[PDB]
Amino acid sequence: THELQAMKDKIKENSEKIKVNKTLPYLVSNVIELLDVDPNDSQRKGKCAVIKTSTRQTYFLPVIGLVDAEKLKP
Amino acid sequence: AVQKVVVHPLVLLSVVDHFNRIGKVGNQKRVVGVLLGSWQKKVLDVSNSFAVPFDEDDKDDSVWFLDHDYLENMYGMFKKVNARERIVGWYHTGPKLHKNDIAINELMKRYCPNSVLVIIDVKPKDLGLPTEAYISVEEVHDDGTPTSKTFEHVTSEIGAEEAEEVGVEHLLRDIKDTTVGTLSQRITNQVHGLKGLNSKLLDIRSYLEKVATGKLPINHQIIYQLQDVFNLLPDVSLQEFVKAFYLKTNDQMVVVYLASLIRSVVALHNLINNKIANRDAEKKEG
Amino acid sequence: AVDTAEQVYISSLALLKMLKHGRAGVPMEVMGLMLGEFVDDYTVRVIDVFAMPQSGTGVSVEAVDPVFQAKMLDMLKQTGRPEMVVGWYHSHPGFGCWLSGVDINTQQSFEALSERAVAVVVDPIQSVKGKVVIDAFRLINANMMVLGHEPRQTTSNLGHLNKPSIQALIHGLNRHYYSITINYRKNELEQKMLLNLHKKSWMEGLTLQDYVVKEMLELAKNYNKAVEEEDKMTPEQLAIKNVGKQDPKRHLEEHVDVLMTSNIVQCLAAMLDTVVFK
Amino acid sequence: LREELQLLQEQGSYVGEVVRAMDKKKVLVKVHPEGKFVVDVDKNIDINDV
Amino acid sequence: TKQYEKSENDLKALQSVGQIVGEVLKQLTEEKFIVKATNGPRYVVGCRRQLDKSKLKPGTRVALDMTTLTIMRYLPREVDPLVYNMSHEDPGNVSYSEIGGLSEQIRELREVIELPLTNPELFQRVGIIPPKGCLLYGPPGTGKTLLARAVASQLDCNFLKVVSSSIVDKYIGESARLIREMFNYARDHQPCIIFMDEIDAIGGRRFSEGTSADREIQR
Amino acid sequence: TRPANHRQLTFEEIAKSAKITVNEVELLVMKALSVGLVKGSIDEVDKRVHMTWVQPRVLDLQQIKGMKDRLEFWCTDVKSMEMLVEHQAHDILT
Amino acid sequence: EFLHAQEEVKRIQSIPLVIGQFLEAVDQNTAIVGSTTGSNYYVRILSTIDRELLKPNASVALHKHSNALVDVLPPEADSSIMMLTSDQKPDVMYADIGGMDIQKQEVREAVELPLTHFELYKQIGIDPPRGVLMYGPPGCGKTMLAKAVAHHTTAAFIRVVGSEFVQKYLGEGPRMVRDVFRLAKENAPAIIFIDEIDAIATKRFDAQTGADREVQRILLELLNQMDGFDQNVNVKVIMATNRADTLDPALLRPGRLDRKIEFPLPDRRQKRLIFSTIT
Ligand SMILES: Nc1ncnc2c1ncn2[C@@H]1O[C@H](COP(=O)(O)OP(=O)(O)OP(=O)(O)O)[C@@H](O)[C@H]1O
Ligand SMILES: Nc1ncnc2c1ncn2[C@@H]1O[C@H](COP(=O)(O)OP(=O)(O)OP(=O)(O)O)[C@@H](O)[C@H]1O
Ligand SMILES: [Zn+2]
Repeated sequence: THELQAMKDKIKENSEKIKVNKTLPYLVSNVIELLDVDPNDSQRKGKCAVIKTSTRQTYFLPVIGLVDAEKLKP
Repeated sequence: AVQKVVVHPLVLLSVVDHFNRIGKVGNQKRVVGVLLGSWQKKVLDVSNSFAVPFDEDDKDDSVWFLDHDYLENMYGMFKKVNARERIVGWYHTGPKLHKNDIAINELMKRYCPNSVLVIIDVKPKDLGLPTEAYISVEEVHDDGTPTSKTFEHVTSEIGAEEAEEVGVEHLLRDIKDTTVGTLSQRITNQVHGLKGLNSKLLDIRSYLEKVATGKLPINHQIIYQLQDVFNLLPDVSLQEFVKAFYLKTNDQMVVVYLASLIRSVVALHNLINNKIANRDAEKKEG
Repeated sequence: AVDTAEQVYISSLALLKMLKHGRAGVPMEVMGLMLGEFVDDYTVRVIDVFAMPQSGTGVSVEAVDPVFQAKMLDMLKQTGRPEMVVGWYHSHPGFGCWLSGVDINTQQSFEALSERAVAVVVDPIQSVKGKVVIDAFRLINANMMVLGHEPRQTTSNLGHLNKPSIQALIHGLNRHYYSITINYRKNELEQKMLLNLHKKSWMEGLTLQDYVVKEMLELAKNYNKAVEEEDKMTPEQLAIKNVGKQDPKRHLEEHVDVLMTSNIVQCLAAMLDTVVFK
Repeated sequence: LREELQLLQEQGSYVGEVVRAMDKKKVLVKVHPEGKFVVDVDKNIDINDV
Repeated sequence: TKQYEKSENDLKALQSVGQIVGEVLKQLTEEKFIVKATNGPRYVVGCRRQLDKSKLKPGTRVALDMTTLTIMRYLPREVDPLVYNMSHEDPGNVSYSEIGGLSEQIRELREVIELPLTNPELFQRVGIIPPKGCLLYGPPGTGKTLLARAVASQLDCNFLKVVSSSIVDKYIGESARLIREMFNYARDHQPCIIFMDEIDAIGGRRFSEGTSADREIQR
Repeated sequence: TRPANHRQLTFEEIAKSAKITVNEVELLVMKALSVGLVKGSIDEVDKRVHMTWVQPRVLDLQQIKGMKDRLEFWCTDVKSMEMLVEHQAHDILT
Repeated sequence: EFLHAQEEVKRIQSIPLVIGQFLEAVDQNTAIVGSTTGSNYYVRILSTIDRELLKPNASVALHKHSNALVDVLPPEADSSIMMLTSDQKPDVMYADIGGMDIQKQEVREAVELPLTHFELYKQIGIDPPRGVLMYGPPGCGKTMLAKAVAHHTTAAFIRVVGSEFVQKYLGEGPRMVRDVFRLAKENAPAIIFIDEIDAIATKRFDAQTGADREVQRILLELLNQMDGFDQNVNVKVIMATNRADTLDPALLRPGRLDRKIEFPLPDRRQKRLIFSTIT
């Protein structure tokens, strides 16, 4: 029952590894939320949202990570 | 599950360079390490790995130990640099397998659902594409034995990758590539009879040995079954080609015709143009 | 004081993680560490190379974790050979693999740790099979500008490495740096099987496996006939006549020698009837 | 061609447009999508053809 | 408890760089494909072994690798503004027929707009085609917008609202493909309805030839 | 049992071994086509039943001795003339 | 070793590559090629084929870093968008004018004979023009006789709006209209239809309209490309516009467009005909 405090230390220690990834939120990216599954060709399932960049280039990245899809519309 | 494996020369060397590690200090057994597999599909691939200190006693033939402090934290190392790379099993240089090898795989099944072992060879000798691969399953047996755990052979094939042929394929430098279309196919033919009919004689002598001794293997039945699939044509005396006789030369029909037609005009290109350019320079100079 | 040109002995096992760990960081640049032994001033050996975590935010001197090496050296003790660290390396796939602005900042830090700390770069792109590519360099001290600035004795191992001179910006870094010679101490035991494992796997898998009949020759005859008239109009084009057209022009190749080998493919493949059978 | 390609390997090689010529031997270069450039000598062909 | 470490392992997947989208054109051979990124450069590159036959396509948007520029997986599209056009709502039915006038005009777009979805067979059997457009002007009274607006969401939850502010765009306005994009996602809704309001601004007349702003209006 | 081929078989031979009448040979050999022991189509002009592939079953001590006779015979015949391919054609390769 | 050196040059550069536009052949062993981004690149040509596939203007593949000249298109992969789509049928039957035979005789000589005929031209010596200019709407006319020609004869129809090639960069523009007109001379018979080019005919020097003036020089570029069809093979250029007042004088000048087809005002004649077709 006390194992909750044991894992609470490693998630805060790994949240510090997120801190160096949170400095800094270097650029703006227009978000578009998408849900699709790709049959292969074993099975790979996941939610992936197409992302933009204001540089006029467009990229493709999995759903964030950190803040989930609960927020927001694209 | 695991059908075939892809072994890179880079990860196979990781077993070979460790043969210099513990080869100088000795003493017994062989080189053994844990295998890092890359699984994108049913076909298995291996990129890197890590060699672990390992020993197997003789007396005491059933004694084996991996170092699992080496296995745990070093996994978090390769995992941090490469997220896709994970342990699919273990390996060793053999050359053959003692009965104790049953316990090495069952212990590490906590790491991977099925751990594939790769028997490698540090000194290339015979008979062909080297090393080996096994998969751990349970077929029990027909005779009624208690559940039998026996490693089934997995076909191993070498494969390449981008950027890895830089230093690897450079150091040889002595190979002639290839040449496809002339020598490449014919050297195989001389070997296809050699390597084809030598295993023919090695097995047919062991199959005769069956009646004598070493029975079981009965086998059964796989031996004669696919041998009879080889029997679609025997081919025995004489060749039973009465239907394939006129068809024999009929396949050589156009191959000889074109070879007769091409060499005629290729000559007209070679002979004429050579005579033209030759006398233009030769006689107009003097 | 006395400085002699260094010779780098690389092991075939150390060559693996140079291109392999570099391939994992492609396209982005990685940061590694070289592992070896210092024999003397004029020669040096790298007996091992290991992978270090790639930086997705860009390479920095703090990308190397000191507890990563301290846990690694302890695992090297239980491993066959626990050899001391020597120097560092980094991949540069996106360009011609030259020392960047971060590479010089991590130089004075690593050359303070270890004496030499040879700077080694590698790129996948320049070739695939038959070129060494890679790169190497060693910092010559800028404080030495008061003293003689032209090492080393035993020159042309540098001088020949100074060929091709590899464009401008690369040798533009020859200010404050000098490259180092890379030769291969013989692994040929492993290198002999490196050729055997490669070619046997490439020879029909058993040499047996691999060993559109008239139609492939009906498709070939279009290359063996319909190509002839476009080839044999050129000698009538060589006839001017005569002579107002610019000469010489040689149309003899390459179709003639291709159709030659085209029969060499078809004749010995048809010999499979006489070879395989009986 | 391999050695010459290494000279053309890094950025390739471009094509400029000279708007004016100077006696100092520096020639102004202009690329259509890019901005105007200029460079020191640079002397290959006879200058009268420039 | 362990779900946090699962999100930590998801951050390891976040370390992967995003690839670059592109539009294919055609194919020279099976080993040579011509792709064109949204930025406008074209690349003839090779392809990897994990793709399928559905990648080829007649010029369908694909994503290109960051090194070999090979196509991994094709994303259909992406649109930021679409959701703001999804939220338009109007009542009636009754509230449309409650406007009090004109009586026959309520009887107009009723069977013109709403009817094709519920009973498409009535038009195709007799052979009469429904109108593909309409124009409502004013203001002799009110009801220019409301007459078409209430029947707009009365067809179904389907509607797409267009404001004249999105056509002008900016200097060298790229909304030419956004007018195509907005109508592309208008076809995502079936059966589609298209609005245009206050066209006396973006409807610029070529009678007296003015600045090129009148030309891009025609474009 | 036989090395064959000797692949196509005459109905009278089936009418001897299997001792079946001529009108019933159809149902006989064609049912084996569905069972999977032989895929060979039947030639109904001369009423001769042609065979394809084969179904192996078990083995006997005389089958191994019968094997070494007609199996290694393929090994000794091919390798003998394979040396002729190696002998004469090694000069044009070098 | 020299045969091994043949594998060397064929190994370079392997993959990847980038498309580029060839400009002209300046001298041996090297030539200049415009990049897809628009910047012209001067590149050493590959030592294999220096001549036949070079061509004055073509799209040639280049390496990423080195931009090396290796191989051009067949030609061609053509370009984006699409063609045809007018073959769905039915549209309009030509039998309406079949009673006159005075009108069809001039049409019969101006349609199917200019499509494919050879020995009849050089004999009489008259060079048939490619020019077709359609003005006069209202009424509509036009596309009726377009899909009606599809009933008459079968050919590839290039259908693009005058604004279809307007993009964010000015480097892709000259290539698209070049790829449109280069398939017209490549494939026969070919018909290209552009609707209302009077838009880009607007003349404005301003830099923000510089691209807008860049596409009118593109219109003058493809204008330079339409004399490349001369002579005689091959193209059919049909032009339609609602207002020709904004068009330039040199666009309607003969020698390029030699035939102005004025669609008459509906007046009284088109009244009864147009009530019958709708009913
Ligand atoms: N017959 C009606 N019944 C109820 N409400 C009405 C009626 N006519 C107008 N309204 C109210 O007036 C507002 C504007 O309606 P509407 O769009 O018809 O006029 P408008 O188009 O804004 O005026 P204009 O035509 O001058 O632009 C709406 O919000 C609506 O609630
Ligand atoms: N018999 C006919 N007579 C005249 N016009 C017709 C006839 N049949 C169909 N049409 C019209 O022709 C139109 C197609 O013409 P097109 O696509 O060339 O545009 P357009 O009419 O030239 O446009 P605009 O009139 O604005 O220039 C259709 O919308 C159709 O309504
Ligand atoms: Zn760096």
